[PDB]
Amino acid sequence: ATPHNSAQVGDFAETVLMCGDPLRAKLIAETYLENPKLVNNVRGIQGYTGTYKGKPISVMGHGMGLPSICIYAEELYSTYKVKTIIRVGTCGAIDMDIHTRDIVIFTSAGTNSKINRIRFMDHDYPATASFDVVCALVDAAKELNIPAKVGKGFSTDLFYNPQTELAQLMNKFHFLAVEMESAGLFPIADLYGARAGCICTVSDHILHHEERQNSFQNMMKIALEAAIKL
Amino acid sequence: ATPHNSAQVGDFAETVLMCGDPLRAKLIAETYLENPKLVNNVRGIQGYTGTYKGKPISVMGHGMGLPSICIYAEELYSTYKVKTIIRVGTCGAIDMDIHTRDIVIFTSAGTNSKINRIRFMDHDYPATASFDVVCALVDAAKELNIPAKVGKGFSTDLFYNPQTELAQLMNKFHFLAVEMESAGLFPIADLYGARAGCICTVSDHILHHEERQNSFQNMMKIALEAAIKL
Amino acid sequence: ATPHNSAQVGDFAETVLMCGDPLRAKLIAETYLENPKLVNNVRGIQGYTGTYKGKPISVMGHGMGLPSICIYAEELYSTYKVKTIIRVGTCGAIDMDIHTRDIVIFTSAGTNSKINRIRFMDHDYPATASFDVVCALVDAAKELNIPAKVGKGFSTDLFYNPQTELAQLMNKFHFLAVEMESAGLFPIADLYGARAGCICTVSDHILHHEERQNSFQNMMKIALEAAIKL
Amino acid sequence: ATPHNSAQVGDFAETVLMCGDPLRAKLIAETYLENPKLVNNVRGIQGYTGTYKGKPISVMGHGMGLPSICIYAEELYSTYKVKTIIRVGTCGAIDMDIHTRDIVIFTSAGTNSKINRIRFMDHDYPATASFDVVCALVDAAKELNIPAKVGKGFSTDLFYNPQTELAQLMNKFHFLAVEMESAGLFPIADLYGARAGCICTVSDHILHHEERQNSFQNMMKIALEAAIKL
Amino acid sequence: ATPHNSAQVGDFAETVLMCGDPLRAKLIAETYLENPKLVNNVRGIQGYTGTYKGKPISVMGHGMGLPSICIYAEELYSTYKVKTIIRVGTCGAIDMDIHTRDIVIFTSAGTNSKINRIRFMDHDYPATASFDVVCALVDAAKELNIPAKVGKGFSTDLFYNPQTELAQLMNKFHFLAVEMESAGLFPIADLYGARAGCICTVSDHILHHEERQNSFQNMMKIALEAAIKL
Amino acid sequence: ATPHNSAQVGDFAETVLMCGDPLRAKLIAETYLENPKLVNNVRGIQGYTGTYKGKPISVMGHGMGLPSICIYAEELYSTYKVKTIIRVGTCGAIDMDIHTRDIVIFTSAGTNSKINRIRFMDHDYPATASFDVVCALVDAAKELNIPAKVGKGFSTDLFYNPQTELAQLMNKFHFLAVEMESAGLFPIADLYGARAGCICTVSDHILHHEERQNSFQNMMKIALEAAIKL
Ligand SMILES: O=c1[nH]cnc2c1ncn2[C@@H]1O[C@H](CO)[C@@H](O)[C@H]1O
Ligand SMILES: O=c1[nH]cnc2c1ncn2[C@@H]1O[C@H](CO)[C@@H](O)[C@H]1O
Ligand SMILES: O=c1[nH]cnc2c1ncn2[C@@H]1O[C@H](CO)[C@@H](O)[C@H]1O
Ligand SMILES: O=c1[nH]cnc2c1ncn2[C@@H]1O[C@H](CO)[C@@H](O)[C@H]1O
Ligand SMILES: O=c1[nH]cnc2c1ncn2[C@@H]1O[C@H](CO)[C@@H](O)[C@H]1O
Ligand SMILES: O=c1[nH]cnc2c1ncn2[C@@H]1O[C@H](CO)[C@@H](O)[C@H]1O
Repeated sequence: ATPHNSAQVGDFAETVLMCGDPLRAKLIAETYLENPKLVNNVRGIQGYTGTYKGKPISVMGHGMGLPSICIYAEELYSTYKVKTIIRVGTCGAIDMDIHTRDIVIFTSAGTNSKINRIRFMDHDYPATASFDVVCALVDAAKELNIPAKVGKGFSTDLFYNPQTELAQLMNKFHFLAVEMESAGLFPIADLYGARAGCICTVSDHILHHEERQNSFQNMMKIALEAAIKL
Repeated sequence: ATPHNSAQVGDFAETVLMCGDPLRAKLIAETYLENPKLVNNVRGIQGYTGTYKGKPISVMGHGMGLPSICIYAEELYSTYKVKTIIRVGTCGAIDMDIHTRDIVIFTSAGTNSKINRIRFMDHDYPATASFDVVCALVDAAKELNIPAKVGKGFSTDLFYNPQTELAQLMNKFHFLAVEMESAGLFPIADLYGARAGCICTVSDHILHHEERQNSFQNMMKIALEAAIKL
Repeated sequence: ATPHNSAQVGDFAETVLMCGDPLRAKLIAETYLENPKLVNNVRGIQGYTGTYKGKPISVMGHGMGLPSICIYAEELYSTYKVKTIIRVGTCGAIDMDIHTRDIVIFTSAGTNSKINRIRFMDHDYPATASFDVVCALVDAAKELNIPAKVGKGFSTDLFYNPQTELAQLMNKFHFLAVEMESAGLFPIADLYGARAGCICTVSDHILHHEERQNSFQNMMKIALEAAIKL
Repeated sequence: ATPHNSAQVGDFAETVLMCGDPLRAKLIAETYLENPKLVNNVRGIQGYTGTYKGKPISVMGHGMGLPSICIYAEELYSTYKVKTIIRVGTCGAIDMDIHTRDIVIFTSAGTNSKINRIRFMDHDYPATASFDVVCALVDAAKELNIPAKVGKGFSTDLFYNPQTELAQLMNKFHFLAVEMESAGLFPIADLYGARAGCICTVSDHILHHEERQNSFQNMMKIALEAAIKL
Repeated sequence: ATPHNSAQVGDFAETVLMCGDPLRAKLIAETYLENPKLVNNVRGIQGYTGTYKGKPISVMGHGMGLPSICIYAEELYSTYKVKTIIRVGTCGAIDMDIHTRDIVIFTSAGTNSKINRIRFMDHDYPATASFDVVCALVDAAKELNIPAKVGKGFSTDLFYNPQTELAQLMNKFHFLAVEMESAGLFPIADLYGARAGCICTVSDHILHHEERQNSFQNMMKIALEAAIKL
Repeated sequence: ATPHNSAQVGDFAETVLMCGDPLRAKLIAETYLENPKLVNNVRGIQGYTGTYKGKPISVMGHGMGLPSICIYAEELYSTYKVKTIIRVGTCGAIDMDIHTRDIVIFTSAGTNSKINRIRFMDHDYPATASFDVVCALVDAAKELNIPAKVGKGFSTDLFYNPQTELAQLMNKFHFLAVEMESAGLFPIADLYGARAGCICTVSDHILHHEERQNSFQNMMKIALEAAIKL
């Protein structure tokens, strides 16, 4: 159907969970989905579709970086008529009050990428998670009674950031953590009148290096339950 | 105490409602507050402090534009130890599905200003409303059962915008409305570990010109009730 | 007539003096004008019209910041057919040779705002005061024999500037003082084929904190006399 | 060893061929390498090491987009002491004289990404392929007598580019094709005093949609032979 | 003494007239100066020093473009202790009310160059002509009773400008003419606490192609007389 | 024919050597060309045309800075139908491994100028030397067996660069040397489907100040021989 997806319209559920690691997407499909069927493996992206509590749901990788997830997200909303994309993954803690293993729900994401400036006439576009998705994630967290931090994330184009002062600047402004996709995903959902959200588990702290399964499984529960609520 | 505020630490409540029009702030103080006392009138800004349902609450103008509200907000959090600032005002509808008189609660705000780039090492800072404030405003709206749209706002530096194509671009990305302060306010609250939010009543539509009291009074109810919840 | 002015075409003189503080504009009208009539008080802006030495002259506030004065200036030239706007106000000294209470006449103004880049295809627009106005102000100063410094001003978007190194940079380039409107005003006058100028009294020094009436009254004399010459 | 590579120093040859598609990297290892051993499969990246004509050589995926290849390239030069990285892949023709199936050797690559501006004090960094690698690729092409076009490439952050006019602009300046990694790879090699190059096979034309194996196999021959020459 | 000047401190007068064409500088020295002595001809720049009405005065070329004049101006103020530099040359009319042969005195100059952003922390630096020099030029013009237009100039980096819409934009904002040095010269004078100005004769109109000696000779009279007044 | 060239179509050879110093261009014409005829001296640019080993070849100055060479290069390709321009000149060493008197052949050039961003929709244009010219220069160097370094150059707009940290940054990225024209020349050749290259002799080192004829004569041999090969 597309240069990066061999599936056809209807193969994907209207709600899709995505993570950078394709092997993690495969694990998620085998671990949490019932009757998961591989619907797309172009570039080994591991796109699956099955059901959770009877409802259709797909999971697929999106690679690392805004350019990568921008390709997959745009194709899913445009061609496969997907309605909701929830990003599930790992991130690096920034704020001194955030620690490894904490679960973070992004309200929005800042970025050092030029993509949003390109689509927004060189102005400041606030990559904001869909309010419905943020709410579904927070309610899911409250119902499961799993502690989760809600706030700003930062999508970097440079995992190995040359600008070492940025880290402290983000701590002063209280950005919760860093990942590499949210800022790209959110605006695309807006353009297609669709929805997007993101929830991550802190795998380490960037201002000081600091069981990882429990945290990840708890994050998956929140995302899966929230997907149902949506 | 400051170049723009004659009041002293303690004269302002920890929660302050602000609007551009100083006369509107005076009206609000006389209409909704009990025992409102003028605590600051430097530059005729009309800063008052009284009580709503027994709780301390201040109201004051903030002028028009990011530079203006940036001065007032920073002084309130820094010098007067204010904790929460809720922006109450009017705005211009952008999205074709938004109409005059609708009430909009901003999740975040984009901008064509350079202020956030200056404070964020020339990167994209997502001016995001504090999640607690957004929630308090939405719950207040739900409890009062007053229809309100939640989404992106845009803080322009140019009321009379030379870039006429921006309007349609914002409609495609579904920005709800335009005002001139939010994008400046939100990051300042972050820096001071405090909170900020914004709720506005659409006074007109920019893509086509289209009782205004009811809408405004309903907005005030939401802001006042939300202030109590915070 | 406009969203920020209730007056009608003809209520304003062709020459208007403006200052940020609306109460200062009211004081000026009561102190220096004869038969001052309030012609606009939307948002408590205090717009008056009277006569000085028999000639029609209006005074009104313009709020703080480029966005604010940009709204008022554009409406005055476009709708009220105003020809000359002279900004009268206070400013913060930058240059080490400039001291508190000195009077400064701006030849032009730099800025950290993005407004001029937006209107000038992202290039460098030199916000320049109208040569006629600069001359009228300098001649008025020479005739009244009141010492005044002539040179570059800087219109900041951030009263509380995070970039602390900018201050010394401006001292090296000899910017005289800092305010928050000139850079926005000047280009608008150009666009409407009209005129604009600015004169300020230093209220303090930003590189080191350092009767204020005499200085202000002397500045008013220069502006008023220059208004007549124009 | 690294967050994206489980291999240890010495597992990778000093020369590594990389392509976006991990499955293509696996195919390449099984098709052109002798005794290929999987040395890294974190995130299913398919990193292999074997020999070509007796010489050690590794092949691995790098995902799509500058951020992705930037992570892998930096780790390979820094941690695994790799000396040469040759990017092998597909691209979209821009120039009207370039057609589908043509083989292109990049001298350099332009980009709409902000990464190089971030590492080069906001100036223009010319992402240039290492002259030794360009020469090795061209000589390999000449020796194998396989027609190949040499010139500028463009690394986009947006596969689906909103700026539709850019395509014709690039045709006027004669950019040969578009991909999504080169501009990021080249500067990293420079920083580590190492080498990088890129060769691609045109899979389609962006200005007009237009056996694909022969072209790909011919490209692999050029890259493999050039790797030996280096 | 410098990489571009063989003269020594004292060989240049404190006031120097400069034009792009070195042959024009030689002509000027032979035509208007008494006892002109060649003090610098590195790169055939034709730097001379003589006297006008008994006062020491030097004339020299400065090449075309901001980078070129930036080298010469900085060396003159820094090494040769020059105090005043008056740029004398030709320019292309922009404003519809300006015609070929008109004489223009620049109050300031805009630019599409990045030089001033580099020296001014990426903000808007208003390249402003020294008020003393502007005044001396205007008074000289008034005393000689030679009509001259005073206003904004534009220093382009592109004689052949790809951005064809800029011309009309500058007409709307009333830029008088275009040249290629002023915007670079003015800030340098500021940095050295020295002075600079510019006066040009329109050689053609860019919005429509339209004796040239009289105009040039009249311009020289104004510059020479103004040099004496300074 | 043009505002900067009095010659007519056909007066210039299809291959032109250019250097900043017009006197150097005259020397080159008298020293290496047979029957050199002055074909253009507007602004004393010293444009000559003669023959080298029987083949037509022109030499002319281009002033200092991108704006200057941009004027001359564009006119030569557009009006005089020139096909190849080889820049011959001096430069300042950056890389610690490069020393005074070394000969450098630019593969490409970075810049702090805004010119390429203006012509390339504000993106990163890689000012790349034509591969044919780079090859001709390197082969000429190999045949004459004259040691020459091949790599990145940097075209600065500021000979006297305020950003003192840039020098070390360029050393880390291994830019070979600094000049002031290449980045402007290369893109123009691309636009006209023509060719351009650059070769320079290091006259000094910018990170530490460090017979100059031999080096220059060797550079001329390489350029002249390469011109024949093209
Ligand atoms: O600290 C981090 N910086 C950037 N990305 C991170 C970080 N931690 C986890 N990720 C996530 O995993 C990949 C990078 O390894 C990216 O896809 C990002 O989403
Ligand atoms: O359409 C609009 N554009 C910009 N600001 C608006 C608009 N409508 C209401 N406001 C609000 O009132 C002032 C401008 O008149 C600004 O303070 C803004 O917050
Ligand atoms: O130091 C200063 N920085 C910025 N603005 C100043 C300063 N001093 C006086 N003003 C003027 O008063 C308001 C700010 O308080 C602004 O309106 C500005 O014009
Ligand atoms: O036309 C194209 N635009 C961008 N990238 C392309 C194109 N053709 C091939 N690729 C390559 O494959 C991925 C995108 O599908 C990117 O990794 C890019 O390198
Ligand atoms: O129309 C013009 N655009 C740019 N520069 C001009 C123009 N007219 C005269 N000059 C002047 O002469 C050189 C360019 O030929 C530049 O030095 C500029 O100062
Ligand atoms: O170190 C240098 N920086 C900039 N340009 C240089 C340098 N060395 C030689 N040139 C060359 O000569 C002129 C500057 O004097 C410029 O034309 C440049 O090409």
